[PDB]
This record gives sequence, C-alpha cells and structure tokens, in this order.
Amino acid sequence: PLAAYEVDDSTGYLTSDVGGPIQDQTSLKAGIRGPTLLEDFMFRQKIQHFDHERVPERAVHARGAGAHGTFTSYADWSNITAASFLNATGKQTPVFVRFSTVAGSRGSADTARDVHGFATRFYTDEGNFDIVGNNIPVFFIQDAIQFPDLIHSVKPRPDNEIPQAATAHDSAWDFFSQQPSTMHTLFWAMSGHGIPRSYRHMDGFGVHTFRFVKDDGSSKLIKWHFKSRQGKASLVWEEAQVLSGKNADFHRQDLWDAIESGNGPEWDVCVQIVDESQAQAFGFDLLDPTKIIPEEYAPLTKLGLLKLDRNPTNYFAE
Amino acid sequence: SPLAAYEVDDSTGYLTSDVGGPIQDQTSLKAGIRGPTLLEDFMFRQKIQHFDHERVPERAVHARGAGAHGTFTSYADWSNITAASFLNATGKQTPVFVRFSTVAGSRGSADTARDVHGFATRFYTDEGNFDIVGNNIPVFFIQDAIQFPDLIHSVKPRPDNEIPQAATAHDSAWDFFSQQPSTMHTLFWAMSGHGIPRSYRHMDGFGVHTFRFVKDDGSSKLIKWHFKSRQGKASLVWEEAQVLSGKNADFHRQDLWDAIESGNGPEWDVCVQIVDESQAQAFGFDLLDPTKIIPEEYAPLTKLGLLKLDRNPTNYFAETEQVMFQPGHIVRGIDFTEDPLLQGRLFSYLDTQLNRNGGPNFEQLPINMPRVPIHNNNRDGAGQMFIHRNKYPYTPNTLNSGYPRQANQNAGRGFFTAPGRTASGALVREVSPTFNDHWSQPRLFFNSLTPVEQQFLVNAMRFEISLVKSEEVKKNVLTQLNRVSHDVAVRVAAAIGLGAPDADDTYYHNNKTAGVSIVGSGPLPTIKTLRVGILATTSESSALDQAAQLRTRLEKDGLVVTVVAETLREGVDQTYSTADATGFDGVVVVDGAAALFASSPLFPTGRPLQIFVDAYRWGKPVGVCGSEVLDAADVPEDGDGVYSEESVDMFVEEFEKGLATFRFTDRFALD
Amino acid sequence: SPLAAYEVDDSTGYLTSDVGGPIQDQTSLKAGIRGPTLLEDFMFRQKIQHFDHERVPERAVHARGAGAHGTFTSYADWSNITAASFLNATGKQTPVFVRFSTVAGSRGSADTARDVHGFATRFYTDEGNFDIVGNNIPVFFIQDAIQFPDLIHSVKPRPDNEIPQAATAHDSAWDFFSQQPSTMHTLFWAMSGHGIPRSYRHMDGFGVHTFRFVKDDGSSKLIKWHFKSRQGKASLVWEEAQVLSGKNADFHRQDLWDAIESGNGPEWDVCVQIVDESQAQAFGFDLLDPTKIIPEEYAPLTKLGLLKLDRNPTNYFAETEQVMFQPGHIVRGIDFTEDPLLQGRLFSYLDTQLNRNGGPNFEQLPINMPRVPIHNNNRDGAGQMFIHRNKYPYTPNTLNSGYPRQANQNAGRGFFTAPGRTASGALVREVSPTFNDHWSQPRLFFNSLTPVEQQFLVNAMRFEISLVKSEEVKKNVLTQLNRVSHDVAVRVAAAIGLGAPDADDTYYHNNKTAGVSIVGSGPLPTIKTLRVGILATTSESSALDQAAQLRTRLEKDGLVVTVVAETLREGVDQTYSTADATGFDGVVVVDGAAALFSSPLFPTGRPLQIFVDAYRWGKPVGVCGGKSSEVLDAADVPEDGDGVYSEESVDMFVEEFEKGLATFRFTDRFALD
Ligand code: HDD
Ligand code: HDD
Ligand code: HDD
Ligand SMILES: [Ca+2]
Ligand SMILES: [Ca+2]
Ligand SMILES: [Ca+2]
Ligand SMILES: [Ca+2]
Ligand SMILES: [Ca+2]
Ligand SMILES: [Ca+2]
Repeated sequence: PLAAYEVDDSTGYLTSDVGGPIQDQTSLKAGIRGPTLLEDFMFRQKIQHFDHERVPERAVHARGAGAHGTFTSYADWSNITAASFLNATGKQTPVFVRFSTVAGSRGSADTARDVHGFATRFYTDEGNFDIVGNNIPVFFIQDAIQFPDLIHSVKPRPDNEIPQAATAHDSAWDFFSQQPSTMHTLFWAMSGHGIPRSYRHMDGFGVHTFRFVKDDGSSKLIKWHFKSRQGKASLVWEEAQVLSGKNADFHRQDLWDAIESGNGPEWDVCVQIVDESQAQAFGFDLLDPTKIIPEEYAPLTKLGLLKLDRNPTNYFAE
Repeated sequence: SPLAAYEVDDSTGYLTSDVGGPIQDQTSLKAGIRGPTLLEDFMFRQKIQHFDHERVPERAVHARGAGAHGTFTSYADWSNITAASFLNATGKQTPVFVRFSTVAGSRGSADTARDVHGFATRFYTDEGNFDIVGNNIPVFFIQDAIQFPDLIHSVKPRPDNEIPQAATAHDSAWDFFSQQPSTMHTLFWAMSGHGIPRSYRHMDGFGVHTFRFVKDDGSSKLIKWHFKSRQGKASLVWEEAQVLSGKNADFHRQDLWDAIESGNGPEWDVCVQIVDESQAQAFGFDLLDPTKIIPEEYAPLTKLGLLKLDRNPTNYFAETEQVMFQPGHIVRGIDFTEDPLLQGRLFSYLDTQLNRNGGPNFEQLPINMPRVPIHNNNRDGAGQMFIHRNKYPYTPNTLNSGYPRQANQNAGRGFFTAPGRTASGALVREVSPTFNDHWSQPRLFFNSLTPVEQQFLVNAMRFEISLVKSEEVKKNVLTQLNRVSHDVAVRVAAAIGLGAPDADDTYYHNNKTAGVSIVGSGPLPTIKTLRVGILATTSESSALDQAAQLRTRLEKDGLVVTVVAETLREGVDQTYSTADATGFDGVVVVDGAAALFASSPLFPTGRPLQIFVDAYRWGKPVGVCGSEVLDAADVPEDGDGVYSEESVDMFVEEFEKGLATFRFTDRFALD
Repeated sequence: SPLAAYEVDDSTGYLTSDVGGPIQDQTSLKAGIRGPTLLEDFMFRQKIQHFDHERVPERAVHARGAGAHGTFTSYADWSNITAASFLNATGKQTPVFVRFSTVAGSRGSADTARDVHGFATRFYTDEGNFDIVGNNIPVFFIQDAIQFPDLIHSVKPRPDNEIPQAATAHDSAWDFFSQQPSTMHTLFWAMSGHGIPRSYRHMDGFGVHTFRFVKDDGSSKLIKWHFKSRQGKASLVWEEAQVLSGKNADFHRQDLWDAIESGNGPEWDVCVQIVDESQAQAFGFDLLDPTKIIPEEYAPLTKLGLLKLDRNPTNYFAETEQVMFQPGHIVRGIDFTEDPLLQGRLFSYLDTQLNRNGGPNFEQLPINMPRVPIHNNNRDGAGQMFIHRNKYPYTPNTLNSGYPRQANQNAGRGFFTAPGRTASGALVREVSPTFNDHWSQPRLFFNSLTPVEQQFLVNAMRFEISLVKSEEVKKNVLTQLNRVSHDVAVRVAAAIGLGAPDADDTYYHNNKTAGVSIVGSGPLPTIKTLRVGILATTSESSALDQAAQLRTRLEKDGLVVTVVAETLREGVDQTYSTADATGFDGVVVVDGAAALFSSPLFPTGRPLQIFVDAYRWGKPVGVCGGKSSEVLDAADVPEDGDGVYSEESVDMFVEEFEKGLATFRFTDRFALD
C-alpha cells in the first residue's frame, strides 16, 4: 500500500542525495598517506547521514514490531455506528498493526514479563482511525496524570539504569503496594498474559469504554476486544528467561515468519455494547479503566476480521 | 565541579512546577467528579509534556553502556616526552569519567552479547577536556572512516525486519567480513574471549590509532595507548554469555556499580608504546593502519599513571547517557596522525552530538563542561546557558581590547599541530599499498592463543557461520579464513558441511606475540569482588550453619557471597527460583543440602542440580563442603577445580586458589 | 544583575574551545601554505558549527520586541482580595522582566509598524514565576483561541510571495476583519494612535481577559489588569511612523535602552478593576468576552503596586530572545476564567516553547528559572541541566519517604482552582449568544476620541483600505464599518471611490468612556528623555555658541539634546546627512544658522526639510536668538502659531519650548473632514 514511496537500489551507480554519481569507499587525502580533506563532500554527506540515523525511542512501548494487513467488515453496522469503515458487509480497509512490550528500551528482549501493546491503524475512507490497545483489558492506574509515576517506577532505577525490562525491583513493587488500583493489571501481568507465546496468540483490548455514535446522534457504550483466531498461549517463565538470551527477537521473528509462510494471523474485531444507562449498573463504573465488563453481563458482538498478511519493506520507515 | 553545582535535592519539600509554584500531580482537573479533563489543567500538561519528551536518540553505535567517575594520577613528570599538562608532575591528579559499552546493540540490549567493547575516558584536565575514545580490542575492522556506515549497517539488524539484535550471527555481517578482508584481525579478536569479557573491569582499553606525543620544543614521537587492567583478563564462555543475556541483561553495569559501591573501584595502568617518527614503516606494517598492532617484542610499554574508577553517577541519564565524547577533545602535547580511520572520526563525533542533544550547546551540559574557564566568541544557539558579558565577540577587535587572545605554540599554552608534519602528493581517493596485508596479523593473534582458546575461537566461528543462510556467503567466509589459517578453515568448514579451499600459504607463519591471550595470562591477581554461590537448604539447620561459617571467611577475603535456599530467611540471600550458575564465579554445595540434588512448587524441577552442573560445565571452581552430590552431577571428585573437604578452612583455601585460576579449561573438548 | 551567576567574562584571557583547551581561530589548518583545508582542523569546525547553529525559530507572533529587567513593589498587603504572595505586604519587592513587541512582523521588521503591541511581564515571585502576557490594547480581535491561526494567517504576509511585511494593509487582513465582525473593536484601537505608540514607555499594558483573584479562604472576585504608564500616553503620526521605519527600525528598542541607561527607567502603576462574580453579565456584555472593556465609569481602578524597569540585558539573545512567557505560569491567589480565548492560550504557550528551544527543558534557561527551589519528578529530556539526587521520582512512594509532598489549598501553599467554579450543560462547540454584539463597543471607543483623533483614525482606515485590491472586500469592509458608525463608513468610502451603505442604526449610540483617548489625555506628566534637535552651522562661530548655551539649559531639565551641523566637531552630535525630524520631539534653529534655511555633505534642502517635517508632524518648533522671520518664512511656518517659538533669551525660549514638549503635539495643524 506504500508502493509510491519505495526506492529501488537493485541496479545503478551510487549517487549523492542530489543525484550526482559518486563513490563512498575511500576518503580524499593530500597524498596517498596524507590527511583527509575538508573538501571531501562525499565523505561528509555519508557520515552526516549516519551520524543522524537515530531518533528517540518511544517513551513507552519502545520494543515492538509491525505488519500490514486488511480489515473486513462482517455487516452494515449503521444501526449502531456511523463509522464508514463499518458501513457495509465485506467492506475492506487497509490496516497497520504494531505489537510491543511496555517497559524495555529498544533492543530489550521480546520475552520479558510485561504488559503488551496491540496498536491498530485503520486507513479508512473517512480518515485514519487508531485503536491503541494492550493484550490485557485493564490498566494499572485510574488517571492519566499518574502515568509518569507508574512508568518511572517500573523502568530501571535512575541512578544506575538497572534493571532492564522488568518489574522485579523495589521501586515497581513500592508503587504497586502504595497505589492499589494497580492490583488488577498486576495479576494479569503475573499470569501467562505477561509472557505470551507470540503476538499471534494474544488478544487486543481498547481498555477504555468508548462510544459508538449513530448519524441520528444516539450513542452506546462499547469495549473493543480483538479475539485471536490462533488461540491463547503462553510461555512458562523459565522458558521465557532462556529465550530472552537465546533469541531476543522471538516475537518479531514469529510474526515475520508466519506472514512469509502464508499463515498471516487473524483476529475477530469485537465489541461489548451496552446502554448509556448502564454506566454504573454492573457494580463498578464504566469510566474506570481498572475494570472489565464480565462476558456474563454483556456478550461479544463480532464486527469484522483483522488479518495481517504483509511484512514491512523498511522497518525504520514503517 | 559543575556536577556539584547542578545537583538537585528532593529529600524534603512540597511539589512544585519547574517555575517554583507549589502544585499537586495526582488527579486531573475535571468538569465535575465524573467529568472530562480541562485544557486549563497546567499541572497535568507540564508533567505529561515532560514525560512525553524524556527520550533522546540513542548513540548511533555503542548505544548500550555504563559509566563511572574516578581519578587519574600521573606517575612522573613526563615533560621529556609530552607537553601534556595532566602528565607534567609526579602525583598530579585529574578527574575522569569513563563509559564502557558494546557496539551494535540498541540501548536495552544485553551486556553479554558477543561484540567489540568501548572504553571511553575523559580527563578533565587543567588545560581542557582530553578524551581517549577507545575499545577493548586494539585493532579496528576497517581502514578508512568513510566505510564505517557500511560496517555498521552490515552488523546491525537486517533493515526490513530489524532482526537480529546485538549479534554478528547473520548473513549481512559475514557477507561484509568476507568481502572486506581488512576485517579479519578484529574479527579474530571478537571471536575470541575478548568478544565476551567477564566484566568491564577485566578488559583492557586501547586507543587503537597511532597518535603523537608532542614536546614544547615541537619534536614528536608516535604512540599507542594501552590501559592495562589491574584486575586481570577474564572472559565468559559462550553458552554462559547466552544464558546471562537472558537472566541478567545488566550484568556488566551491575558488576561495575557493585565493585565501586563496595570500595573495590577498578584500576588500570595507563600506558603507551612510544616509537620514533622514523619507525612508521619499520615494523613490517604501516603505523597509520588501524588494523595492525605493534607487537610488544618490538616496543615495550611505558606506564604513565593510574586510572581508578571509584564513584558511581547520581543520575544515569544526566551523566552516563548525556556524556558526549570526541577525539577532537585534544590538548597541547598530543596530536593526530594521518590514519584515515582517525581522520574521519574527528568529523563524526562533533556532528553526531547535534543529533543526540538537539542543539549546539551540548558542551554546556554539566558532564561535558570543563574544569577551567571558557573564553571564546561562540554565541547563541538553542539551549544557551551562558550570559556573555563581552559585547564585541569578533577577532580582531579593539572594542574589547583584543580579547580573547589567540593561543598557539608561543602564546597562552595553545594547542599546536606537530610542526614536523607535512603532506606531499596528488589529491587522491586511493588506499596506500602499505595497508594491503590483511591476514598476517590475524594469524599472529591466532598463533598466540592457547590450544583451548583456539578451540573456543573456532567454536565461536562454527556457531555464527552455521546461522548464515547463504551458501555463497559461507563459501566466501571460508575463502578469507583460509588465507589466515588453513586449519581454522578446515575446522570451521567441518561444522557447516562444506569443504575448505586448498591451503594458500602466502600469509601463513608461526610467529607469536605476548599479551593477547586471556587463557595464557595466568591466574587473576586479585579475587576480590568475585561471586560465590553457596547452595543450601532451609530443611537442615546444619546446612544453614555450614553456609554461615563459609560466608564469614569468604567475605573477609573480599568475595561476594550469595547463600541460596528454597525460601528466604535470615542468612539466605536468594531463592533457587531466582538463582542461576551465571550469577556466580564459583559454586559450593553444603553437604546438609544433598537431598535437593536427587520436586518443589518453589522452584523449577532440578534447579539446584542444574546450577551446580552448569557451573561445572562452564569451567568454574565447584565443590561440596562437609560423594553423592558429585555422583548426581556426574562431576569427577578428582577433577581439577573440584573441591571436597570437611574442613571449612582447608576448603576455603583450596577454593580461593580455584577462583584465581578462574576457569578450568580441561573440561572442554578439542578437535 | 539578578542573573549574575550565569555571566561569562571575556575581558581577559586566551581563546579556548568550549571544553577549555586554548586554541586559535583566525587561520585554517592547510596542507601547505596554498593548500586545501584539513578535516582534522577541530578549531575550524567547532567555531563554524556554533555559527551555523546560532539561530532559533522566531516567536510565531510578537517576533519583533525588546526587554528589560526591573522591580515590582507592592503598595499594600492585598490579602483582602488575593492570596498572592508577591502582593502580601506593603513595600514587598519582586524582580521582573518585561518584553515589549509588535505582533505581525518578523525579526528585523520595524518597531514603528502599525500594529497591536505586546507587553509581557514576568514576576519572579517567592511562590513561583507569575507571568501577565498582555498587550497595549485592552481587547482582542477574536473570541475563541481556535481562530488564532486564521487571524494571524490573514494579517501576516500573503503566503505565495510573503508580501507585505508587518502590515494589515492588504486584502487578506481586511477580508478577515470584514468576515469576522468580532474584530471591529481591536481594529478601531489599532487604527487609532494606539497602533503607533511614541514608545514602549508611553503605552499602557492590559491583561485583556477577565481573571480571578482568589483569597486563602477560597472566595473569588473577577479582575482586569491595567498597567498605567507614569510617562503619559503618546503616539506618532502615521507619516512620521513610516519615515521612522526606514530611518530607524530600532526606534522603540533604542528609546527603552537609552531611558534605562540615563536613569530614567520607565514606570507603571499595576492596577486592577475588581468586580463580583455576580457581575459577570451585569454591565451589558459578558465578562468572558475578550472583545469588551469594562468602562471605568462602572468599575474604578485599584492601584496594587509600582512596576519600574531599570536594568538593560547583558546579552540580548540569552535574555530577551530566550524569555519564554506563559499564562500557565500562575501562582496561588490567581485563577483563570472560562474566556474561550484565554482557555486555548494555556495550551499554546507550553507547546510553542518546544519549537523555540528544540527540547523540553526550556524552564532551565537562566531567564526562565524561578528564584525559589524546584521539587518535582520531571526528568531527562534533551538538554537536562540538573543532576537529580532522588532516585525514586514517583508518587506515591515510600522509598523517598513520600517526598515531594502534594501541595493544595490546605497544605504547602499549593495552587488551587477557585472552589466556587462550576460547569453545567452539554459538551458543545457553540458560541454563547452573549458574545454577539460586535459593534457597540467599537462605537463607544470612537465616540471617546477627540475630533482630530477621529480624523487620524479615519485616515488610517482610508490609507489601508485604499491598498486593498478586491472591490468585494472593500464593499464588505464598508458594510462592517457602517454598523459601528455611518459617518466613519461615509468618510472612508469617500477615499476609495465607493458609496457607503445606508445607515443601520441598530448599534449606534452617543456614549463615551474615560481613559481611552491619547489626544485628550492632557500634557505629558514628564518631559525627561524627550529629544530636542538643535539645527546649527559650522559657518558661524556664533551659531555653535548659541547651540552650546541652549544645550546646557535644556540638558539641566533632562532633555536629550542633539546639535546638528554640516560636519562633526566638538559639541556637534550629528551631521545633517544623518539627521531627520523623526529623531526629535522638538526642533530649534539657532538664528546664527539662518542662511542654511546645496552641499556635497547632505541632500539638497535637508536642513529646512527637518524643520518643515517637524512642524507638519505637530512638534514644537522654534528659532532661538531673536531673528526668526528668515527661517520661519522659508519654512512657511506662522510666527504666531501654537507650538511655534521665537525668543532672544535662551531662558525665556526654553521655558516656552518645554511647555510645548509637554503638550507634545499641536493638533491644529491637521485638516479635518
Ligand atoms: C498520559 C500518558 C499515557 C497514558 C495514560 C497511556 N499512554 Fe500509551 N503511550 C503514551 C502515553 C500514555 C505515549 C508517551 O504518548 C506513547 C509513546 C509513543 C507514542 O506514540 O505514544 C504511548 C505509546 C503506547 C503504545 C505504542 C503504540 C505503538 O506501537 O507505537 C501502546 C500500544 C499504548 N501506548 C497503549 C496504551 C494503553 C492501552 C493505555 C491505557 C489504557 C495507555 N497506553 C495509557
Ligand atoms: C566515521 C565514523 C566513526 C568511526 C570510523 C569510528 N567511530 Fe566511534 N563513534 C562514532 C563514529 C565513528 C559516532 C557515531 O560519532 C559515535 C556515536 C556516539 C558518539 O558520541 O560518537 C561513536 C561512538 C563511540 C564510542 C562510545 C563513546 C561513549 O561511550 O559515549 C566508542 C568507545 C567509540 N566510538 C570508539 C571507536 C573506536 C575505538 C574506533 C576506531 C578506532 C571508532 N570508534 C571508529
Ligand atoms: C491560541 C493561540 C494564541 C492566542 C489566542 C493568543 N496568543 Fe499570544 N502567543 C501565542 C499564542 C496565542 C504563542 C504562539 O504561544 C506565542 C508565541 C511566542 C510565545 O511564547 O507564545 C504568543 C506570544 C505572545 C506575546 C509575546 C510574549 C513575549 O514577548 O515573548 C504576547 C505579548 C502575547 N502573545 C499576547 C497575547 C494577548 C494579549 C492575547 C489575547 C488576549 C494573545 N496573546 C492570544
Ligand atoms: Ca528499584
Ligand atoms: Ca500460563
Ligand atoms: Ca542479515
Ligand atoms: Ca576465553
Ligand atoms: Ca493579501
Ligand atoms: Ca484544585
């Protein structure tokens, strides 16, 4: 879907960024054993580019991997939402999804114990729509202003930057025990959901209650749940620890390989739908992101199919 | 110190904004108790904006690393060889900051990846900051700085999928090595135990390039920097390094932190080899070529002073992450050479700090500031922290009386280029033919390793090359290895089911050189800081008693003792669940714990025995204090570095000799 | 200086790099004396890299401006109306920094463009930095912050060619004003002399929005800030402003610099109008609407304290260019209101400093730092200058014993939102109907100007609208002007060859309000710093003697005297070649110089032109020495005219002339419709 921006270098002579044919293997020098010249523009443009290749990693979810795919609607959902990408049976919309851990930096291991991200972009015919979700349906904290507190406590201690990609240190458990809202997500992260077998074997959750709004202005409250068609599976902890050393790229490799072999992963994109009047009807507040609606109270409605079937061409760019 | 002036204490006080207004930061301002958040909540937005902008780009290479403060002390007045002020008096002390690192991995990757390692030292001298930006290996992969992006692209993850992290074990890296034969020398070093050092404290530092020492009289000599570890040389074994990468990605940074906190700050003798300008081509290779060492048999080391690291940072980001080294940070008494790798580095390190810092005033960060006054006409730029009084910042001026004054060889202790340096010839993009021997020195290095050390190197190559998918790349790799040693090519080929090319003896020889072997460098000069795991049990009071007796003795000898049992209690440091052989340099089982080595919901099946067995396999001293345990572990009682004594004092004595030996290499099979 | 700790002295010493290595910086390192420059020349590259990176983005608006340090002194303990610490005791002093500005022009545009002006004040209080980010006009063009990019795109240069600089005199601006009638009130102010103030010292400052004062007991009142100039109100005339833009683009920044250096630092009474919460809609308009003033007849000013600027910056870039104001810099005792213009500003000023500074640690620049300790869990970010000792920067913690502690109404002197504030109703993107009268107050303002002042305003509109190319836009402008005043529309239409639409009297009225007229504000309360040009000649020793005597007499009273002659010598400050009437507030010819009134030393007719321009622009003018007819006749200046002086006696001349300087402008010299 990004073909128009692709650059092919399978043929041709080396050029500068302004199209002048050049070389890039030997510096220009004052004599064969001489000092390098400032007028060597070939050197400086190449090294300046290299010197500036890096960008800041994401503040959270720095470690992750993505793929392209397609979403297909199962129905015309106009009777619950005006959303154009949901307005006809079989309607297809391109997607890009990125999966991730939360705490680790770039280069940390895929198989750290953590909450995982599941972020989906729908490139819809009425604008990009993102559902920026996790593999656990509830969050640690009840107010966004507390996010830097949570994240500072779980990330490495700031004097020595130890430990990488782990909640197994004093500050994280200090925060958890002082901020009891954290208990629900904590129990999830300490279950097998903290060490999924693959990105393909976990679900995605919007976490928050959102609204579906009809063209007539009426609204309903929803929760997003992307239900894996591959099943649910976890690693065991001792296995995850060994994998972190033997293959830090385990989840990104698993996803890459599944797509290359024609086994692109699939999810049913689902919602729980409830009335505005039920905001406090279930024994908790639907505005509270530490709570799930039990499925016994509100069943899942299947809206469409999410399939990832194409790997990126350039990881950095995409 | 700029660092002291900028320390901020938050041990008391009410929360404030960055402009000193007392505030709260725990609940958003809302229109009603269950209402939407207000745009006028400045407390929320200042806090979240800061958080949203916390990250800066990681270093383009050496992103993963850790640092410490210390001191350098000169052994003498070195005026006879250099004008450098920090070297001008016996006992002269200069503060330092050192950062150690890997090369290829991103900032959250494992310390115990196989890689070249950085060793960058800043001397905050009384005549300006002087940086020696070195590595733990004395030779570099390439001969011209313009090739650096090619090398680094090839070793970093493949750019479609960003796989694999922090590893040369992939097609692209070996494609580059096999097409660019200059890489052979550093490749052999990286495939030896030097690619997986036991700690930052158990590796040396090298400037790599030939530099110049310049006297006040203008004369110069050629030098190589070598920082020689006082802790000894030591490596991990590969399988141990792999497990460590998973069990403790922070192993080297933790080791350094802990050594400093315990008053065991690491030391190096800062040394040089010093040779005349006339010897640039006298040793059978070109001193401008960064792929070559000067064998110590040709030029001995002169010890200049002592480097000790003895203080940890207060804030990792502010100090370690933000330190911005440059070989362009040079001082009077030192000069560059025409090494084309060094020449291009000078450009890169000034430029790249713009990417990291986002603005041009990065030398104003406390960790980058000098410890002497700054007088220049640099002005403005984002993040300008100075208020300059001189309103006429141009030269020549009369309106500021000609200040600042020009400094040079004869004024103001100026830096000056060594005045004997010249250039002659065409302006060329050509490689000197004197750089063409890419294979003799790799062979010199290989010859200088012990038999088991040669096996480990062959095995590292077998491991990595077997993961290369391309048959063509693998064949090209054997072609290059064969030019160094036919035997290496044969032994590597055997693992990958290919035939080695016929011997090509052009560069073969039997010469050896001192000081490059880890295995051959003898026992460690100190065992302070080394880690002993005592495997005990809570089920026998006798076991805990035995462990406490061992601890008392071992700890007075400077060892870090961890008592392991099923559950924590007084005297027990670690559970079996969290323990691993990679956490110890030696393992002792107290004989009261024998039953554990024969199931529990408290640790994985067979964990106690696996710790002992792994430690044995990886060559560590292992013992039982107080037959059955050795039988279960299939460990021979009469084995070198296997201890069995009922007497604690006898055991401690023998085990401590084992720790100094460090690795019992007779436990590894040889071709 | 309040920023002395950050000052770097370079009055002695040898050149160093930024890391303290002594170096040189005058010749590049080359391979041979006629050879190519070497890459290893670190001296060259560090110097040129710094130079290459000196610039930062100019401010998105108010890019052209100048600042100074000073002190605020409270007149009382104001705890009866506000908890604010800087206002809590008689005589309490707080350091300030003020920046003044235009709005539309880029850096390097002229100070004397016709524009709204900024007046931004930082109080470095003992409870945090408090900024009042105000303008010299009390009302704003638009009623909702989301419209700001629309307003600013329309007044800034057309984006295909970037023309015209620093001017509303183009189609897009007048298109916007005519389509967005909220603009009328500020437009009338900008077209008055308030758009071309005589100096930053001769204008007032306004917070524009209604804010709240909040007591420690939680009760609140509604306030408007008004900084009233102790120097008086004064404007340029338009033609003079145009010439000044060319002859001295730095006129206002120079005037401020010089007033401070001479010990005439400018002063303002910092005042508020104070009204009850119940009066939000009591005055015939909504106090949440930033296009309305509270007439002083309804709510008098209370003087809170004295603002004096008395110290110039040491480094303009470091201090004036880098100062980053925010209405989010608020302190306990002050709160916001639901004015939708103010509400959106709060977002903009925090975000825009990321663009200017290139990183998130902009509050660490010396000019932005507070004068009290900072305790928080903000961290890292590019350019982090602090080394934080607390290794547990999260709340709630036990590992740092629960510090920093939360501050709020009841503990730690925390900021708190006024607790009486509420919201109710639908979540809406709708404009309150209470905001709908866009025309009554523009008419109130116009009615309050004197006849010649009304003429100047009409003439400013005639000038600008005549430059609008679109006839449809011009018609639309007349439609809006006509809703304020039929007479304004008729008089403007006359210059542009269109007919005014028929009177629409819906919003017409005859009401006036005090304190908005410049022309009617009376003589200046001080003439210190005002500029007198004495036109002399080197041809006659007597003329120079006259000029020296006059200089002595005028300087005694704090006037800034410039003696002009053909060439420089002792006692002569400026040549005729560099002299212009825009450089003076009054012009005196010494009668020994009468013959001057051609040479290779100045343009033909220059001496007379200075005198004639000064007269045309309304300034006091005169001839000292007793013989005046030759000069006055050559200038076509009547000898009996108001603000025209002639005396032999230097003492008697100066006494009369000084009354003229206080009158400042002789408005009888301007024709009326
Ligand atoms: C107030 C701050 C804040 C809060 C409360 C949250 N996040 Fe967030 N999140 C960020 C601030 C943030 C961020 C700093 O803005 C990031 C970093 C990179 C980015 O684009 O946004 C981010 C990244 C980020 C990503 C990575 C997207 C990617 O792959 O590029 C995911 C999946 C999430 N977050 C998911 C969540 C979920 C499911 C949350 C709770 C329901 C949540 N975040 C709360
Ligand atoms: C032409 C480019 C180039 C070349 C040929 C080299 N480097 Fe380099 N090096 C860089 C470009 C660079 C860089 C991109 O400029 C880095 C990234 C971060 C920084 O400050 O500089 C860097 C970082 C860097 C660091 C990390 C410093 C720290 O801890 O912050 C070390 C130790 C080295 N390098 C050492 C070497 C050695 C021993 C080399 C060969 C003798 C070498 N580099 C060649
Ligand atoms: C929503 C956007 C927005 C709106 C509605 C306003 N402004 Fe503003 N203002 C900015 C967005 C902004 C800004 C883009 O954020 C600037 C550019 C530089 C800066 O620091 O903030 C700015 C600068 C700025 C300055 C220059 C401060 C200095 O000297 O550095 C002054 C004096 C004002 N403004 C005054 C006002 C007044 C009196 C307004 C109406 C009552 C107003 N602004 C509305
Ligand atoms: Ca911790
Ligand atoms: Ca499980
Ligand atoms: Ca590859
Ligand atoms: Ca080894
Ligand atoms: Ca236009
Ligand atoms: Ca509050």
